Amino acid sequence: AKLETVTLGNIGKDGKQTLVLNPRGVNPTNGVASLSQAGAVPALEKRVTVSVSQPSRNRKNYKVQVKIQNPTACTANGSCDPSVTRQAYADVTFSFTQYSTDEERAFVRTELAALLASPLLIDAIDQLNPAY
Amino acid sequence: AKLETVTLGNIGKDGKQTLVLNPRGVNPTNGVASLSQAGAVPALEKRVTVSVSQPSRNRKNYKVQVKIQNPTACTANGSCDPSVTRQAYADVTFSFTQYSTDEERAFVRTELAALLASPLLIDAIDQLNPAY
Amino acid sequence: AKLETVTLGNIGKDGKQTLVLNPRGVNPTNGVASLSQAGAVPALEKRVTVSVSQPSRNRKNYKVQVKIQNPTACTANGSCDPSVTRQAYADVTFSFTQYSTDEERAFVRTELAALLASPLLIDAIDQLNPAY
Amino acid sequence: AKLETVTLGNIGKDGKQTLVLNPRGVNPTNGVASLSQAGAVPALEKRVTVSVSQPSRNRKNYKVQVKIQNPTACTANGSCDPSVTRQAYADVTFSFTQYSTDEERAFVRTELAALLASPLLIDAIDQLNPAY
Amino acid sequence: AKLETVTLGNIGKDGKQTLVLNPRGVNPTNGVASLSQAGAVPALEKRVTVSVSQPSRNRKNYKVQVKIQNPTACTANGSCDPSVTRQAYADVTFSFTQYSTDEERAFVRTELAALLASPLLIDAIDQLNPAY
Amino acid sequence: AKLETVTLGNIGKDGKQTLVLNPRGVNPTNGVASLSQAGAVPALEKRVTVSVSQPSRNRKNYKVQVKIQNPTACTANGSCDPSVTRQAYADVTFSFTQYSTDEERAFVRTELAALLASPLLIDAIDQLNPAY
Amino acid sequence: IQMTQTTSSLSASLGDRVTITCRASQVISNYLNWYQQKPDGTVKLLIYYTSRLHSGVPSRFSGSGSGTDYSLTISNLEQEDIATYFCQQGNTLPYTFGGGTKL
Amino acid sequence: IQMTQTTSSLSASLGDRVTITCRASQVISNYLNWYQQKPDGTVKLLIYYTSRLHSGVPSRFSGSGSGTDYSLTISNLEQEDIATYFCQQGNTLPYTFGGGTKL
Amino acid sequence: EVQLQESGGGLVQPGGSLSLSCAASGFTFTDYYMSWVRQPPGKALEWLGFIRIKANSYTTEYSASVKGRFTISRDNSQSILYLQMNALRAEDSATYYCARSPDYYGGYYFDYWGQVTTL
Repeated sequence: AKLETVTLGNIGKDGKQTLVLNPRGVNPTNGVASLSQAGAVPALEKRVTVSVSQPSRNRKNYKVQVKIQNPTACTANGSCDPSVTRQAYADVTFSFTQYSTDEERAFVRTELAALLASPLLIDAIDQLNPAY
Repeated sequence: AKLETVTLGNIGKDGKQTLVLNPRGVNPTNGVASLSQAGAVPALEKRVTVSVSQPSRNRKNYKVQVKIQNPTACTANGSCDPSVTRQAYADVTFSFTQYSTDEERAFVRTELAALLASPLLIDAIDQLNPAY
Repeated sequence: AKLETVTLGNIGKDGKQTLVLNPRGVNPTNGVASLSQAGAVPALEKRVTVSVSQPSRNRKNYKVQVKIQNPTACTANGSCDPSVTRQAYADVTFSFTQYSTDEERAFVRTELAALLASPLLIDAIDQLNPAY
Repeated sequence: AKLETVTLGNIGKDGKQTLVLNPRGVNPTNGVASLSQAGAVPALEKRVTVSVSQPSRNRKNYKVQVKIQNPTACTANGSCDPSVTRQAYADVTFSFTQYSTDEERAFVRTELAALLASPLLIDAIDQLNPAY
Repeated sequence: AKLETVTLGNIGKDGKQTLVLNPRGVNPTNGVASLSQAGAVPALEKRVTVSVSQPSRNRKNYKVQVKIQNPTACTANGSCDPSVTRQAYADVTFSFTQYSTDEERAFVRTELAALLASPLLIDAIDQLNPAY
Repeated sequence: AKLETVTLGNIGKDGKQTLVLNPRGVNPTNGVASLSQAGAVPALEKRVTVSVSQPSRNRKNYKVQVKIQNPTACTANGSCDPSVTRQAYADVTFSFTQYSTDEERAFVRTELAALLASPLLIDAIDQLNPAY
Repeated sequence: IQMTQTTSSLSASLGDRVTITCRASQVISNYLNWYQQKPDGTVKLLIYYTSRLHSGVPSRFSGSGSGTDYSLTISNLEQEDIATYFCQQGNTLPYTFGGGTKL
Repeated sequence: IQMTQTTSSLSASLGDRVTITCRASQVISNYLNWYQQKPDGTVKLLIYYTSRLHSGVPSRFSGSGSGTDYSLTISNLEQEDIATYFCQQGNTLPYTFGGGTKL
Repeated sequence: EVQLQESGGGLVQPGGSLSLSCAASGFTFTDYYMSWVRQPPGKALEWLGFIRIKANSYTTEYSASVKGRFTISRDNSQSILYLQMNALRAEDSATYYCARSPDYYGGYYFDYWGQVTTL
């Protein structure tokens, strides 16, 4: 996987907004690739981190983990720089054994992306009311 | 919303598979709504569990949580009925505040759904290659 | 150099087999570049991992290290998918100083590569007979 | 395996130098066969040691181990005998279980000897720079 | 971005010498990347290190840092190995805040790069004359 | 050389903004020279300082040093004077010995000036991406 | 959900493509459908996920739009393509239908 | 890597074997290739690991050499073996080609 | 029995653009790298760039002479290459060769060749 620019069209509630993300390199302590918002100022931009973890003597199986965060900026009065008011998170962790095939993991990925567009999840996430 | 049957077409690696899920009810003791695949043996079912928690005096945030479990089965040597060889998991969680509008939450949902089709996560999930 | 696909023809005991290896990336946490064989299940892959470490304040030497892992698989009685029966390992390490010219290092590399075709190591490795 | 003279032609960086190695007998404490450089003076020659180890109650599987070392001599001033300045090492350890066949171990040997001539290893060992 | 081979052209007082730097991998403990020149005897190589503070949600100050060093060799009268007589160093540091923009950082970069090719600094570094 | 008006041309991300720096005289206590931009309100000016260790007969190490700083203004909601929100700094240091030559110092200078216009550093400073 | 339709009568009958729009009160996230009621009485399904045709549609019909404003285009109109068209949302459990535009 | 070729024009046209050499600036560790460009325009691969032929070569062509100096011999030359010959290295990622010797 | 058929063609004045192709029916196309080789009249041949495989057009590399100017693309329909170019007739007068790129121990050579266009 080559870290490139990621363009996401037709996202948001109305299906009109886009999002262009630029790579920010891997973190050599923990191997987590990062991506941020085009434009920016740092500590006010939308971040996407992706890591992939290999089994060792501590953990038996593979683990793919995605953590995305994005803040809300409020321009205060008498100030020249906006501040972060609240933040919204999401983080997916996939766990797969060492004998899983390609079709299975593509099925889990595609099942999750298809479930994030069902009215069960549209009504669980946008409005915060569970299934009755 | 209301628990209905969720079909999911154009699923898989090629996009010519389907997955239908039938309601199984909402657990009273922890508030977890369930969907599952039709089958006799309970251990061989593909199941999706969703739950949104509200801020008590300990956590202060809204927490939406989805889980996906896929087992695989095989008929081994000297055995008649199949048994679960291995599992494939997925676990999404969203954390929001008490002042978050629905545009922020729908943006996070559709951003994650558009990331799960980008070639960065296709190569990071299906092929198990870190971003390099 | 740069991680490319490495084909290796005229391999094996007779010299009519090939082995292609695809890049898998460089690990950030320990600096280990990887090559592997194309396949769905991760446990059934032939994999080659190479890493060169530089002198810190504890070791003082340059250390090149190659590892080769080959598993073998079989479909046992009463089972459907194969599983790893046993492993075959190989582990080379080179240790050099800060003043070693490239002729010394290329001499050690081509000396080891010419020893691995001599009949002494053919009878010591393939037939498991000590030198007597 | 009969310990004989081992002639290695077309080695080195340019592919012109040769190397003739004479046997030095087995060491009866640990069974390690040895070979040295034709000519010599002792403690200034190029050495190759080869051992083959059998499983016991301490170790479960076979282990073939090769340790080669060669020094660099600098003729000092006012001295009649050269001294050892720096040394270069290499050591391969193969590990095989008790159920491995001939084709598998010949494959590991031939794979390692073929990997020591790829530009990945030519650029990892001669120049000391890893794969990026 | 991912470390690659950087070819710096038109260096020197006359403006015709070049430098070609190869990657040397990222130190995991502090996140410092390295590039170095080809040539035998690794102790006599020219080195460049680069180090950016890792992006976090709560980082108040981002810091970028570059360290050039150049050794000069002397084949001494009465020794085989060349040693390092003296080192030319250069340490460059950049310091930005989290609300800074992209054009401020680009302006500081190109300002320093255009100061280093001005007579005020090619008189003060090449000739060691203070500005009076 | 004597301090004069330095006109730096073709700065900025696009490469069309300029800077014109006027001398501000040499501090007697430490020998640090200053240059600064024209414009009213002297606190909101861009500054460059330069400082060479003074030549002596018994100096073992010569040290050259440059400090750029750039402030940004904010006309706050409810005040007459603009204040300084934030500072962009740059500290460059050079270190040479007494037996070093002119071409070594010129080589280090033009090497740093050619590194600062390379994609490895216009990606790491303008975008704050570490090299991975 | 109230599926309001604006023009209520489409007068074009030859040649160039025609555009028939709908509006939802809320946002319905591409869960919008399209129907065709011939004056014989039969009703046909054309488009179900705002861009996905039914198995007996010759791709003269095509839909687009997102958010609240959805649309349907008919390139190369013919004399068998004159009816009353209804759009309806599949997002929420009441499943209200639209008004109707008569060709 | 600069693949310099010395003689730049080989004048022999009958009988005995001919020797065409190349030189690399660095050492390329037998990763040297050979090519044949006929004046019709087609290009053929002959030798790829300095001694290993392609599947349609009648072994009149044969290569040797190691280090930097490589070579190609043509025993029993014929009238279909007259072209311009190019050598190029496969060791390093720029993959520069050679000058060319015209038969 | 492997040939290269599709050309594209074009005589593009400098400041314009041009896109080319090749047809590589056979040899199980999706397993080999694909390079572009050009020969200026006179001196020697030049190398343009290659593209990798992984059942997907995902990563390509170019030489330093044409970097940011030319783009190549692997269409996996059956066998289609691309050589979309920009600002040609300054020094880009050559004959263009698309070549299949195998290896041996990680060293890239070009076994099958084909002449398609000139510019």
